[PDB]
Amino acid sequence: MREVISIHVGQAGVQIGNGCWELYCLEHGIQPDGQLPDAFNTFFSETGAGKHVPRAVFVDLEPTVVDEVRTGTYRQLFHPEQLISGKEDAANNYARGHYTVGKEIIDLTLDRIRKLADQCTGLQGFLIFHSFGGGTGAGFGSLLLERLSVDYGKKSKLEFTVYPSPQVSTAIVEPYNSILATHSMIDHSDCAFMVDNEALYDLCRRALDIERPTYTNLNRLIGQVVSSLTASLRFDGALNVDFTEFQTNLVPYARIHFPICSYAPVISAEKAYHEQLSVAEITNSLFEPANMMVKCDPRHGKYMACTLLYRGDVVPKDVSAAVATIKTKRTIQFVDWCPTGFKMGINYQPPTVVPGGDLAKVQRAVCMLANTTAIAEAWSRLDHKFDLMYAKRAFVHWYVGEGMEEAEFPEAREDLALLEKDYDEVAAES
Amino acid sequence: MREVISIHVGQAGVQIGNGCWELYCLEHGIQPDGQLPDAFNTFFSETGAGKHVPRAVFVDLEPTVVDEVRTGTYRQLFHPEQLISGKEDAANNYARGHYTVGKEIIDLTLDRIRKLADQCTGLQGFLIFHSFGGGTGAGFGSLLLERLSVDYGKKSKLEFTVYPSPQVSTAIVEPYNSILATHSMIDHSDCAFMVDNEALYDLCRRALDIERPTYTNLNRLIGQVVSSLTASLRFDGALNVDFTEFQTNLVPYARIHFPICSYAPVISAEKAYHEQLSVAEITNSLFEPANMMVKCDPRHGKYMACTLLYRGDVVPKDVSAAVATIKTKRTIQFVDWCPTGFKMGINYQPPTVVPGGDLAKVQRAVCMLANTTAIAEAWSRLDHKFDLMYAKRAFVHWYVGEGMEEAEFPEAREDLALLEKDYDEVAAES
Amino acid sequence: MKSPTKHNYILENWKQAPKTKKLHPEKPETWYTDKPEYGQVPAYLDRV
Amino acid sequence: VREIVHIQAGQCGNQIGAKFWEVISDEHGIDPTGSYHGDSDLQLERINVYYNEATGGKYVPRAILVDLEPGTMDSVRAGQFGQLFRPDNFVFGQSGAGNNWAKGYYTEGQELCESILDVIRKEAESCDCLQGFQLVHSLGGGTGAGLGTLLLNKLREEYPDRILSTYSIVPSPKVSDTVVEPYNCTLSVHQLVESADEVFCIDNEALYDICFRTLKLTTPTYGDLNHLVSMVMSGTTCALRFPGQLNSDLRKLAVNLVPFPRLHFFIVGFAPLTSRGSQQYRALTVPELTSQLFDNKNMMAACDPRRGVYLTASAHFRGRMSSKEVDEQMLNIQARNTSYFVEWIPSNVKSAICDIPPRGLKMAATFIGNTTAFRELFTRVDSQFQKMYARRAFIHWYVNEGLETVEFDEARSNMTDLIQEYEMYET
Amino acid sequence: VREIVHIQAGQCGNQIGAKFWEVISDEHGIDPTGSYHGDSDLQLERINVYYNEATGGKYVPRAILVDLEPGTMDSVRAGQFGQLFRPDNFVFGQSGAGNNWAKGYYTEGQELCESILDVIRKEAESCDCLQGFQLVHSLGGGTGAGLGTLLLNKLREEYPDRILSTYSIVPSPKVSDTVVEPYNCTLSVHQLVESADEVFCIDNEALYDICFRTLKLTTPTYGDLNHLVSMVMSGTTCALRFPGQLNSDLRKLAVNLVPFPRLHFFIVGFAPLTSRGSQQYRALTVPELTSQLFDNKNMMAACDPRRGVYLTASAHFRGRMSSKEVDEQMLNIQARNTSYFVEWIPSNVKSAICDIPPRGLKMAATFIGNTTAFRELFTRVDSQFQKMYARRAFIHWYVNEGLETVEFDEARSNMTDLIQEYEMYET
Amino acid sequence: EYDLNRKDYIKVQPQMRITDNDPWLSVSSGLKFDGEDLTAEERLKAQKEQRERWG
Ligand SMILES: Nc1nc2c(ncn2[C@@H]2O[C@H](COP(=O)(O)OP(=O)(O)OP(=O)(O)O)[C@@H](O)[C@H]2O)c(=O)[nH]1
Ligand SMILES: Nc1nc2c(ncn2[C@@H]2O[C@H](COP(=O)(O)OP(=O)(O)OP(=O)(O)O)[C@@H](O)[C@H]2O)c(=O)[nH]1
Ligand SMILES: Nc1nc2c(ncn2[C@@H]2O[C@H](COP(=O)(O)OP(=O)(O)O)[C@@H](O)[C@H]2O)c(=O)[nH]1
Ligand SMILES: Nc1nc2c(ncn2[C@@H]2O[C@H](COP(=O)(O)OP(=O)(O)O)[C@@H](O)[C@H]2O)c(=O)[nH]1
Ligand SMILES: [Mg+2]
Ligand SMILES: [Mg+2]
Repeated sequence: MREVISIHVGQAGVQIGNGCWELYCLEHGIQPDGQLPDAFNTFFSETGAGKHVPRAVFVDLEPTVVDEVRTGTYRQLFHPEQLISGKEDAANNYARGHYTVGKEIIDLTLDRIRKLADQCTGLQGFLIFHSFGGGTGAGFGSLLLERLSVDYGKKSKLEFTVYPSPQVSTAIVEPYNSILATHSMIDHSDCAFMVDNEALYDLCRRALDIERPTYTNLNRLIGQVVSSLTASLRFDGALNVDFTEFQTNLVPYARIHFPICSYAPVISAEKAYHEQLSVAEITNSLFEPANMMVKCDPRHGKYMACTLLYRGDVVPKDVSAAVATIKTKRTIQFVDWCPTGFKMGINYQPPTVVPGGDLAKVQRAVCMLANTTAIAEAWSRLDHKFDLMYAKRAFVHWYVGEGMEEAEFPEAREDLALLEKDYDEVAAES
Repeated sequence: MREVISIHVGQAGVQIGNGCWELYCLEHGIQPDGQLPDAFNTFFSETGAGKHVPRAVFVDLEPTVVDEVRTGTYRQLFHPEQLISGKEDAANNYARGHYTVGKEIIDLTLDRIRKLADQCTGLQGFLIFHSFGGGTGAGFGSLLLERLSVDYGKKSKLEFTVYPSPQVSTAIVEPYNSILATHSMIDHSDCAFMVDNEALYDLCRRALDIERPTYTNLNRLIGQVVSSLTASLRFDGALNVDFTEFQTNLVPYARIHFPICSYAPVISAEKAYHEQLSVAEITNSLFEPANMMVKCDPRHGKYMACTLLYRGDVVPKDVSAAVATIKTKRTIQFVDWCPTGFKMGINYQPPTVVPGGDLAKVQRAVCMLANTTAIAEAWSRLDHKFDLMYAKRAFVHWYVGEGMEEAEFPEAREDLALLEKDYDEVAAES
Repeated sequence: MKSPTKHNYILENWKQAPKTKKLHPEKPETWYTDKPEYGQVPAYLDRV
Repeated sequence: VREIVHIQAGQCGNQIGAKFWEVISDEHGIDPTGSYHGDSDLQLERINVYYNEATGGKYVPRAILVDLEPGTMDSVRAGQFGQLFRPDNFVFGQSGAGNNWAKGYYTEGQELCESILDVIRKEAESCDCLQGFQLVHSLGGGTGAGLGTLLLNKLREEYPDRILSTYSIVPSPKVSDTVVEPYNCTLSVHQLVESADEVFCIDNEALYDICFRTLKLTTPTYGDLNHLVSMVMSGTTCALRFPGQLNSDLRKLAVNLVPFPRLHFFIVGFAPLTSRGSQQYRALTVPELTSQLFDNKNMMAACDPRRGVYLTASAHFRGRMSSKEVDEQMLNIQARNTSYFVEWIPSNVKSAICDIPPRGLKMAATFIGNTTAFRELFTRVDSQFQKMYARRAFIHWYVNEGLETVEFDEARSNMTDLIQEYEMYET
Repeated sequence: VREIVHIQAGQCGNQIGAKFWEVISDEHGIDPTGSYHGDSDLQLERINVYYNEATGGKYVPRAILVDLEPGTMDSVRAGQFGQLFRPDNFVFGQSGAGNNWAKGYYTEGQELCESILDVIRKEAESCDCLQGFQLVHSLGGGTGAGLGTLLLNKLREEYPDRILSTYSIVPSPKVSDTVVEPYNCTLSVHQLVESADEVFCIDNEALYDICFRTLKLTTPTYGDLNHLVSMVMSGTTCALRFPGQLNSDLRKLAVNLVPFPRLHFFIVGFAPLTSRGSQQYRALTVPELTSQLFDNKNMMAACDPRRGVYLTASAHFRGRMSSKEVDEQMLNIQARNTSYFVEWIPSNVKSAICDIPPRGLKMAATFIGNTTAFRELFTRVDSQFQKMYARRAFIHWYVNEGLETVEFDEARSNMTDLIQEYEMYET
Repeated sequence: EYDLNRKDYIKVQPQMRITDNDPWLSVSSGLKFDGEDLTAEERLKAQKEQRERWG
C-alpha cells in the first residue's frame, strides 16, 4: 500500500524507538509478541499465521543498548538481523565513527535496509534518528545518508534529530561533532526536524507537572509527534497530507530546510479537568514560545510556511477561524513573500493513551511543524562555541589520529558560514 | 454572552475576592466544588462536564494568602493556573514591587489574563482591586495597568481601591506609595472607586451591630456593592445599566474620575423589625455623611453627577418621587452645569444573604456611586503627610536602592498638585 | 583625646539618598546574530 | 520558602540559642529525637523556614554553633535537646577564649573563619531560597564580640542582599562580669554599624528587673532570663511560619522602622507577663496588652524611652482578634502621648496581626521600637572607655596581638558620631 | 565484551588490588572460592570484563601479580580472597627490592620482564576483545616506580591501540616514608608522560585527611585507605559492566577530558562518605552528591583546585535518578564559580549516569577532573630534586647500577617543561 | 516513574543505616569501614592486665 522505513542510530535514536514501537503496537492492537488477542501494513509485515514484524533497523556501534531489547520483552517482536550491534563505540569522536569504525559495519547495515525495502511495495520515505553530539549519531549517521542518496535517489529522506542544547551539555567535544555532521546533512537530507532536550525538560516540568523528568518521559512526547505525523497515511480523515507534501510546502529553498516542531495540548489529568481544550485554545497554545520544542524565541526572527495537523473531532469551520485568528496576532511575524503561509491537515483518530502515561485523555490534539529564521540564532550560538576551541586547537589530535584530515575543519566552518549567510539573506527585506 | 474579568492584587485584593466569589456562587446556586445540587456565563465558564469555573485571577508576591485558598474548601472551584503567587513580597516598597521584583512575574501573569479573555466572547470590561499602601497593591498594580492599557486599549477597565484612612494607618511609608501609584492610575484607568477602612469600621459598628469586627465583615460589605453593580448585566430589570454607561455618565473630565460609594439600608436586622424601609427611607439614608464609605463629608464640597442603583421591589413611580425630594433638600449641593445630575437603574432581584451573615434579608435596597469635590479633602491630607517626610528625605534610600530614580518623587508630587487645582477649578462656577 | 568635628549629618543624608547604589544590576544581552563575523570567514583561520 | 540560617556565637549565644530551639520545637511539635509527633496540620505548612529533613522523617534545624573553647558545647550537647543538631555543624577551637577582642579577631578568628564559612555555605545553599541570617551574641565578651564581627563582614561580602539580623546583649552599667568591657564594646560597634541591617539591644539588668517586678520570681536563673529573650525571637519570625490577617516579615520591618541607613538599633518588649497572683485579676483584653508593651518597665533594654523621643514603633499581635480594636489602640496611644513622638513623621506606629498564638497563651504581643534614648547607653560605655584610655590601662594585652593603637581612636570617633547623629534628628 | 587486563606491581599496588577484588566480588556476588551464588541476573551479563570462567562454574580474575621479592606475595596468598587468583599468574624474583629506581628498571627488571610479558600475553590473547590495560603502582618506591614504567613501555610497543590507564600514588608533601623519593619520581615522570593515556594521582596525606574530617575514623589502618581508592576504580569501569541511561567508557573519558597529548594527569574523588552516626541527619539527594563532589576537601590528591583553574571535569552517577536533575546541577556548579573554569572551553563539565548502584546505597557518584593545580605537586618534587642533586648525595647508589647523570638532567628538563605547559594554558 | 517525581520521596524511602550495622550495607557500599575500632576499650583493659601479670 504505502510504507515508511524507520532507522535508529546511536543510544538517543534506539531509546526513543523503544518508546515509539510501544505506542504503535498499542495503538493498532498488537501484543508485544506480535500477535493479536487495518493500517498494520504501513508499519508492519505479516509473516503469516497471526504474527507481525515491525519495519525497523536498530544500529549502534556498542552492544549495551541493543542487548537491552534482545533481553527485553520485545525480543520476539523484531527480526534478529534487524538488531545490529558493533563491538566498541565511537567514543564521541566523529572521525572514529566515520572512517575507522563506521566503515566496518556500513555494508552490513545497507544490505538489511535494502532487503527490508524489497518487501515494501509502495514505500514513500525514511525516518532516521540522530543525536548531534554523539560520535555514532554524527559520524555513522553522515556515512549512512551519503550511501542512501545514491542507493535510493529521489526518495524523501526525513530525519528526527536532537539539537544540541544552548546551555545543557553532556559532551565537551559536542560543538566539533555537530558542525562536521551538518555539512553532510545539508546536501543529502530532504528535511531534518529539530528538537532539543533543554526545551523538552522545561515543557515536561511546566505544562506537565513532572518536576524531575528522565529520558523515558521525553521519549513518549517525541513518539506522539511521529504518531501524529504518520497518522495521515494510516487512519481516515478529511485532509490527507502525504510525505511528499511536507517537502514542497515547508521549505522554500534547498538549504533552509530545517523546521521546528510543536504539539498541543500537553496537560496533566488534573489540569484538563478545568479546561475544555477546543479548537481555538489548542491553536493558540502552539504559537507561545513556551511550547516550542527547540529553545529559541520565534520573536527573534520571522515565520515562513507552517504545516498544521489535527487529530480528533475537529470541524473545518473552526480550523479556518483559528488560523484566521492566528493571522491577527501582531506578535507573530510572517514574511511577505509567503502570504499563503499555511497548509492544514485533519484526521479522525484521537491520541493514544499509554497505560501509566503522563498525559490526560484529550479529545482533539494538534501538531505543528513550522520553519522559521529564529534558528539562525542557534547556529550562531554553535558557531561561536566551535571558534573558541579551534582558535587554540583544543581537540584536533583526537580527530587527526583516527584518519581525519585537518583541512576539513575550516571547510566545515566555511559551509556553516554560507548557511548562516543564507538565513539573513532569506530573512532580509523583500 | 457578556463577560467581566476580575483581577485581584495583594492581601486585600485576594481575600476581598474570596468574599466576593462566595457571594456569587451562593447567589447563582453553584456548590463550592463547581457542581449544582442563567447568568452563569457572565462570571463563569462551562467545561466538558457539569462543572463551572470562575473568570478570576489571584495575584500576590507572597504565598501565604493564596495558599489559604489552595488548601481551603474552594480549592476545587478555581483553576490551578488562576492562583499566582510570588516568592518574596515587596515589603511595602513601591520600587521593589515595580522594577526589581515586579518584572520577575509580570509577563507570566499577562499570559494568563489574556488567555482567559479568549474564552470571553462578549468581554466588556475588567475589575481590578487594590490597597494603596501595599507594595504589591500599588507597585505591581501600576505595572499591570500600564501593560493592560496597550494590550486591550478601548475596553473599560474599572477599579475598586481602598484609600488610606485619614488617621488609621498600618504603614509608615504609606503616603509614599499612594502618590507614586496615583500617577500611573490617573492616565490609564477608565474609572476607579474609593472606599476606606476607617469609614467601614464606623459603619459596621453603628449601622450593623458588631462590637468587634474583622476584615471578614468589611470584605462582605464590599461584595454587596459589586453584586449590585453587576446585577444589571445578569438579572432582569426595568432600567439596565451597562459598564460603559458608568464610564460616560459619572466622570465629567478625564482626571476627575474618582467617585465615592454608598449603600442603604445597612441594618442589623433586629432593628429591621421596627421599620418597613420604603423607597423614600432608603433614598434619604444614602445622602447622610455617616453612610459614606469614604470618611469625607460632602458638605465641605459639591456634587457632580450621581448614579443610583435600586434592587428588589422598587417600582419606577416611587423612584421619581424620592429623587425629586432629595433635590429639594438644601443640605445637598450640585454644581450649576449639572442640572440633570442623576442616572437611575432598577433591578428586580433582591440581595442574597450568606450563612454566618451580618446583614438582613430585606426586600429592597439601593446602591449609590457619586462624584463629589469633597474628595479634594483626602488629597490634601495625603499630600501634606508626603511633604513632611520628603522634606528631610525620610525613606528615599530604600526606594532608590530598588531601581527607583529620585526624579520620579517630585514629578509624581507635581501631578497631584495639578490634580489638587484640577478639583479647585472644577469646583468653581460661572 | 581628639574630639570629633561637628558635621551636619542631615544635610549629608539629604544629599546621599539620591546617590544610593542600585542593588540588582541590569543585563541587556546581545544576540548571536549580532556577531561581528556573521556570514563571513573568521580571521583566525589563516593563522591556524 | 524563606529559609533562615541561625548562627550562635560564644557562651551567651550557645546558651540562648539552645533554649531558643526548645521553644520552637514545642511550638511546632517536634519530639527531641527529631521526629514529628504534633497535633495540627498548620505546623507542617512552613517548617521549611528553620528545618531540613533527613531521609527517614527526621528534621534537623539550620543551626551553626561557634565558640573558641569546647567547654560550652559539651554542656549544650548534654542538654535534653542536644541530639537535635547536626554533629558536623559544631565548630570549635582548641584554645582558651582569653576574653580578648583582638585575640578573637586576629589570632584565633582567622584560623576558624575559613572553616566556619564553608559550614555556613552548606546550609545557605541547601535551600530553595534564603531571606536572611540570624546572629545571637553578646558584646562584652571576647569570642562573641570578636569573631562575631569578623564573620559579620564575610557574610556581608558574599551575600549582600540578604538580611543580617543580629541580637546583641549590651554590657550592664552597675555590675558586670568583665573588667575590659569598654574596650570590647567600643571596637565591636564599628563593625555592627556598617555591616548589620538590624540590631536589637538587650541589657541583663532590665531582664532581672522584669523578673523581680512582674514575674515575682524569688530565685531567677539564666534559664528564666533567656526564656524571655526567646519569646521575642519567636515572635518576629511568626509571620513567616503561620498565616495571618496582615503579614509583616523581616524586610517589611526594616523598610518601615529604618529611616536612615545608620539608625537601625532597636529596643524590644513582650506582653503579657503576669505575676502568679495577678492572673486571677487580669482579664485578658486587647487594651491590656497595649498598656504593657508601651510601659517603660517592660522594656528589655535599660534605656528609658521617656528621656528620649520615638522615631518609629512597631507592634505584632498573635491570636484570633479584632482588626478594629488593634488599629484603634495604635491611634489612641499615639495621640495620648504626643510629647514623645517626632513631628516630621506621622503614623509612627506600625501594626500587624498573626493567627496562631504561642503555646499556653490565648493572646500575645511583641514590640519593637526605635528611639533616641540609645544615647544613654553609648554615653555610658564611652565615658568608661575614655578614662581607661586616657592613661594606658590593660591596653598592652591588645597591642601584643597585632592591634594598632589608632584602631581605638577610630573606634571612638565612629561611635561618638553615631551619638551625635541621634542628637541632631531629635530636633 | 570489553575485557580489561589488570596488573599489580610492588607492595603498594598489590595490597590495594587485593582489597580491590573484594569490592568487585561483593558487587557481582562471587565467592572467595570462585563460586557464583549471587542474587541478580544482571551480575552475569558482563562479568566477562574482569573474570575468566574455569570449567565447573569457577570464576578466575584477569590478574597479573608482580614483585621483586616474594614477601608481599605470601601475604596475599594467605588473604581471605587468596584462593581466587590463578597460581601461575604469580610472577616474582628472588632478590631484595633495593628501593632503587635504576636497580628495578635495569638490573632485575630485564630478567623478570620477559616472563611477565608472556604471562600478560596469555590473558590478553585469551579473550574475544581487549579495550585497555589496568596498572596499580606507586611512584616513590623502587619496584613499582621503575618496573611499572618498564612494563608500560613494552605494553605500548605491543598494543598501540589499547588504552593504558594507570593508577599512581604520589609521595606526601609533609611526611613521607622514603629517603630517596625525589630521584624516583622525577625519573618515572618521563616515561609516564609519553606512554600512558590516563594517569590518576592519589596522595596518602589526603586519604588520612578524608578519614578524619568526614569518616571520623579513630584508627584508620591501611585497609580503610585502600577501601577509598578501590571505590574509584570500581566507579570508572562500571559503565562497561552495567546498563544505564547514558554510557561513558574509558575512551569517551579520554576524548572529553584530554585537550592536548601531554595534559592528561587527573585528580579523583568519590561521594557520598558516611560520617558514621552523623549521616542519620543527612538527606542524600542528587544535589547533595554534587556538593561533596566539587567540595575541595573530598579530592584524594593534595593539590588545591582553587589555587588553579579547571580545564575539564567529569562526574558519574549510579542508581535511578532524574536525568534533568543531573544536567541542571552541572550547569549550576559551572555558572556559580566562573573564575575556576577557562573561557575558551565552553561546557567544562561532562556527566554520566548508570543504573545499578553499589549494594545498599540508593545512589553514589565518582568525580574525575583535570586542573592546572598539578603545578603545585610537580614544583614540590622538582625543588627537592634540585637541592639533593646539587650536593650529589645519594647519586652514588644509582651510578653503580648503570645510570648516567644525563638521565637526571633529561628527567628534570622534561618535568619542568610539563610545568610551563600548564602555566601557559592558564592564559 | 512516580518514585523519582514524588515530593514525599524523602519521607517514604528508608534511611541508609539501622542500629548496629545493616545487613544490606555490603562492602561495596563504602560505608562499612574498619577504622572505627569499637573494641578498643576491651583490648586496652586486656593488655594492661597482661602487663599486670608480667609485672
Ligand atoms: N531525548 C533523549 N536524548 C538522549 C537520550 N539518550 C541520549 N540522549 C542525547 O544524546 C546526546 C549524545 O549522543 P550519544 O548519547 O553519545 O549517542 P551516540 O551517537 O551513540 O554517541 P556514542 O555513544 O559516542 O556512540 C546527548 O546530548 C543526550 O542529550 C534519551 O534517552 N532521550
Ligand atoms: N478592607 C480590607 N482591607 C484590607 C484587607 N487586608 C489588607 N487591607 C488593607 O491593605 C492595606 C495595605 O496593603 P497590603 O495589605 O500590605 O497589601 P499588599 O499590596 O499585598 O502589600 P505587600 O505585602 O507588600 O505585597 C492596609 O491599609 C489594610 O487596611 C482586607 O482583608 N479587607
Ligand atoms: N542573658 C544571658 N547572659 C549570659 C549568659 N551566659 C553569659 N552571659 C553574659 O555574657 C557576658 C559575656 O559572656 P562571655 O563569657 O564573655 O561569652 P564569650 O563571648 O564566649 O566570651 C557575661 O557578662 C555574662 O553575664 C546566659 O546564658 N544568658
Ligand atoms: N595506600 C597504601 N600505601 C602503602 C601501603 N604499603 C606501603 N605503602 C606506601 O608505598 C610507598 C612506597 O612503597 P614501596 O615499598 O617503596 O613500593 P616498591 O616500589 O614496590 O618498593 C611508601 O611510602 C608507603 O607509605 C599500603 O598497604 N597502602
Ligand atoms: Mg553510542
Ligand atoms: Mg502582597
